[PDB]
Amino acid sequence: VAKKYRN
Amino acid sequence: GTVNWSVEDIVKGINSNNLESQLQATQAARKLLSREKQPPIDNIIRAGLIPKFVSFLGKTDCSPIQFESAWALTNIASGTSEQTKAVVDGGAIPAFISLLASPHAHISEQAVWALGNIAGDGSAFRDLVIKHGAIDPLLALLAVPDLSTLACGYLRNLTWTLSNLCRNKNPAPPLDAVEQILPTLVRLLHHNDPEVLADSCWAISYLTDGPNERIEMVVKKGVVPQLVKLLGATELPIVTPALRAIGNIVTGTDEQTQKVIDAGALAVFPSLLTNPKTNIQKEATWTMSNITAGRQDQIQQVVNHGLVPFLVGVLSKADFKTQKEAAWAITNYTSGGTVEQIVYLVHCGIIEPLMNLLSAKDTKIIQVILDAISNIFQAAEKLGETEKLSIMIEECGGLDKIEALQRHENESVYKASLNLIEKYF
Repeated sequence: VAKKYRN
Repeated sequence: GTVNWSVEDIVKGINSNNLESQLQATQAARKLLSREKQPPIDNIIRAGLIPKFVSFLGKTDCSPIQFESAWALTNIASGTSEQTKAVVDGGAIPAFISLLASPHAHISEQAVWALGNIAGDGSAFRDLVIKHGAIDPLLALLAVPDLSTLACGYLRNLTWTLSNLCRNKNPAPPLDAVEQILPTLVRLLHHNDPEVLADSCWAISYLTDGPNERIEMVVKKGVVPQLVKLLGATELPIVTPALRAIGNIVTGTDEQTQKVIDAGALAVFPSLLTNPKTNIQKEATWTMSNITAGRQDQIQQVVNHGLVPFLVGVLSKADFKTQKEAAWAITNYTSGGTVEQIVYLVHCGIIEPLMNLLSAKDTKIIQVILDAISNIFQAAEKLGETEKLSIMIEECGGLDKIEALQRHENESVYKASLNLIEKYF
């Protein structure tokens, strides 16, 4: 994945 | 307190004249935007919040609101291109770059993360982050005597962001940025954490996905032996990018390929060509095809390492895409190899599975295999052994297949067949 969401 | 607010309440708090009220509302926004499902990113964009988050990044006097707003924007920037674009359009890039210097580790880490999502969107945003001067302060965060003293999550985020600065093509990253980044990446590639290693290998794989000059700039750094070593790792998330990088390198010149062989790579191929992960066998076989496309002394090394029986194995039985790579590896070996290397191939049993694959509905692989057979017939000629081979092809039912192919759609295909048919059959 090029982008990462912070949970 | 800040759990489950509506957007309208968040808007109300952010517009109040009260920094604490703005801080609580921003944190509420950060909470909406970090929930497990369907975060309301577009609703937050439409309420006009991005410009307020961005100016809160600049509140040096209130570090908690810098953090909340950075985290909110990171998550917006993590979504579609249009969503990342809205973050950028709000001026986030220079504001995040200024947070890289924050004395608060959790805040510069959030800025690193945000910049990775931005650069990760594609080449234009990546290069815009680089123009805004992101690389120097990113690299200063890693300028320590020993990477082991950095918090683990923090180093992982830096590594992943640097790899997004290395990623994508059309165009590839500016040559000077790549030169600036590379010594730090080489250092990360010797670090002991598996996620740092995986992402360092991915960055190296992007940098070697290009013309020979790009490959050379990586190979000149001396990383090939470390890559071959990671090629042996037990962690699949490290093996996959290590092998992609090694595969990219062997599409370069024969001298670049020789560095991969000199480093011991071939000794890992027996396991890679039998790896239970389909994608690893496929890319190992692709890698082999770009080595059998090399010089005769490189083909010889594939032979000496016992790898021809492994090619015969993948041709005999593998996922179809791996088999197509094996067919390529064989056609390459046969156009470049000596007569004796070609004779060896037949003695390892290449003929029967080559022929079995003539029944595939893929015109390319059929073309590739007839080229190979023609090559092998050419070798047999020099030995006056064409008849021995014709029979071998007969007995395993290859003749039937070639005949049929005369009646095939494609031009090379039915053309290639009639020639062998009329030349040796």
